[PDB]
Amino acid sequence: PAALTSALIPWTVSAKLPEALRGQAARLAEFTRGEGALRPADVAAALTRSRAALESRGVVLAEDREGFLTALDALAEAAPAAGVIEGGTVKGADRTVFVFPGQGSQWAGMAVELLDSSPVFASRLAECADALAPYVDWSLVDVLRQTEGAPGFDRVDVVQPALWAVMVSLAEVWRAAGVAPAAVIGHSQGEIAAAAVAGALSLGDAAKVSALRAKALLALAGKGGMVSVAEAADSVRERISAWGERLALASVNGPQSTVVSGDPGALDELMAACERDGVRARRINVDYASHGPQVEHIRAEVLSALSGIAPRTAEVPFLSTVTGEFVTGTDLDAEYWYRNLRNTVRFEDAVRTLLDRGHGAFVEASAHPVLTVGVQETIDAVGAPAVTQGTLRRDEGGAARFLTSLAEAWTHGVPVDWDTVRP
Repeated sequence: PAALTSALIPWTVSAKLPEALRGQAARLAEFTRGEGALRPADVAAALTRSRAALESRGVVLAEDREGFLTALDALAEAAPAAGVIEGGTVKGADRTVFVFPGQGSQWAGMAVELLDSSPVFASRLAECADALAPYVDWSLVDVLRQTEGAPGFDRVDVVQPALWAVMVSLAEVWRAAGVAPAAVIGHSQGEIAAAAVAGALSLGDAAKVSALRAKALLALAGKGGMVSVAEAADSVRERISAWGERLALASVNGPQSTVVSGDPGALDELMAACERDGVRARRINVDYASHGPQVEHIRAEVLSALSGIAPRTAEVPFLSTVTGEFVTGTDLDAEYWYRNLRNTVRFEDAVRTLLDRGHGAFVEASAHPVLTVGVQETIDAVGAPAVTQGTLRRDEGGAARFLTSLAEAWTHGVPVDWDTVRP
């Protein structure tokens, strides 16, 4: 099965330097100008295969001759345009980290266009739907589409497993396209998708954790919230200390980027306090306070719902944002999944760990990028040569956006296999 199948076709070029790259673009443009009956699949073939690509890289995506012309002329002039991607390779980019976020990446119609342009997506997502089916009464594809008849994303027991299934399925497209993860990292619920991709849970077990943990959370909905605070974790911890159990440090996403959870009234006064200090604080659109004391109320339920899972050794390294260490995978039992919900998400710490181990590329396997800013903030503060990128975006959930994500990656030295993308 193809990773993607699209009318948008990629042509790849590379050189030893930017300036020579731009020359290759012009040569290619000269060739297409005189071509006439151009066969763009033939050209793409010819550009890739055996040839090993150089450090400075470019991709143009287009459906026809005229589209290739517009894109190549822009590439050759360093002008920016749709379907033009350019970049240079990054040390350690082939040790690519997959990132699985939590909440916030959903949108009506997310990835549903891919169903048609990706056999690998469609079949992994159908497996996710089978895995979920003992646990849920709604239809996965109908919820993704938000068809009349399906429940909405305003239910935590709907949105969380739908996102789980999307992220598990997007990751497998990256894999089918030749991008094997060197490690996975997850953010809250995202760890559940990460565990499934890494092989530390079966798909059935990961679906159960996703669905049944989300149901337990129903008891917290409407009783709390979260706010982002653009302040370092240490300062935030000191600041919220005054409120006690009414607030909690829910996530540390970057050196100046944290999320605080807790009771609605406490969150209002936290924001006012931040504002007083010139610190940007913003209310996130969720109505539960996870990663804090409220979660104690569903502990026994979570522990009991998930007593039967069978975690097992992970085939892809899994760096816990709960413990801040790589795990074997056999430790991802009910108590782990409770801890994940109860405790601070140490996202920045994990990223720093991976950066120090020389990983050069981070890929968010999501429907919309929500952690790409926080990865970039930690990359910048460390000064590492590494890149971060997403997969899809809101209102762009098909092969067009995915191909352009693969292109960005490839330009940075992520080892995309262009054969896997078919006309």
